[PDB]
Amino acid sequence: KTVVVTTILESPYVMMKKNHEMLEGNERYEGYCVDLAAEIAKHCGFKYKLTIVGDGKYGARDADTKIWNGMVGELVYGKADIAIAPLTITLVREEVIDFSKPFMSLGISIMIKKGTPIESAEDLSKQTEIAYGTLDSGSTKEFFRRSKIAVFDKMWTYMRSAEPSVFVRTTAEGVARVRKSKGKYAYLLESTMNEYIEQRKPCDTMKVGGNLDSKGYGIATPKGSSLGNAVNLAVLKLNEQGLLDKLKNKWWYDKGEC
Ligand SMILES: N[C@@H](CCC(=O)O)C(=O)O
Ligand SMILES: [Zn+2]
Ligand SMILES: [Zn+2]
Repeated sequence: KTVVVTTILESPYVMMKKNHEMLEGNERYEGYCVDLAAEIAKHCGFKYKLTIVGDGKYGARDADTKIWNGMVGELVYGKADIAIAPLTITLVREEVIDFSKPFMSLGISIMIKKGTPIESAEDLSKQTEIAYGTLDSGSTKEFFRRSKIAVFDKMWTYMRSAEPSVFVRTTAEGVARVRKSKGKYAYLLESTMNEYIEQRKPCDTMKVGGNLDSKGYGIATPKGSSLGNAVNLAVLKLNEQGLLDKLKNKWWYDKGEC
């Protein structure tokens, strides 16, 4: 009866409260998705339990075993009843799980250390001094793996063979790499996360160029779940009322430190 929510520790969507050790259950977390989960649950009339995805991944299907990992996997195999996180709506995922209409719009973008002589994806593709990569088991990596677009095709050709690996396990790892590489590493990540980090000390990174694509994050449920319909209506109601915009301002800019 209590709905099991799978989510991921990704700032500012879900973060551990400073005093989480003295708190219980859902109260241990804070963030955009924590606030949204409470609202979705309230509007859909269900009790829930926030759980962090075991493998800390978003969701990809292994080409060899064909098994789904990450939050998608937890939904596919029945470990969670719903995923409320910055989970990108994609065709391959839509084929195995259901997604609500987008609660956030975004696109792949470029994050550089301030001062890096890069202004676009084309710029990155035409040079070799500056390395660049993406997150693992995510929609961004898949975007490049599948792109038939010349520029992105070139970029994938480079990234998949670059040594040492230009891929990272978590967004935080990618951000740290940019900050410590003296401008020799640029990170490809969704505009949402890029924009957030841009407003965080040490204020040494910035988003450059236009988004490479346009898509959205959706609340996901197991294929054919009974919660799907209500969850989708709730997302639309909250967006139409202005809550989603308020929540983004709250976690991105209201407490911006740059
Ligand atoms: N939002 C992405 C993860 C982040 C990324 O791939 O850049 C996903 O659902 O896979
Ligand atoms: Zn802790
Ligand atoms: Zn409400």
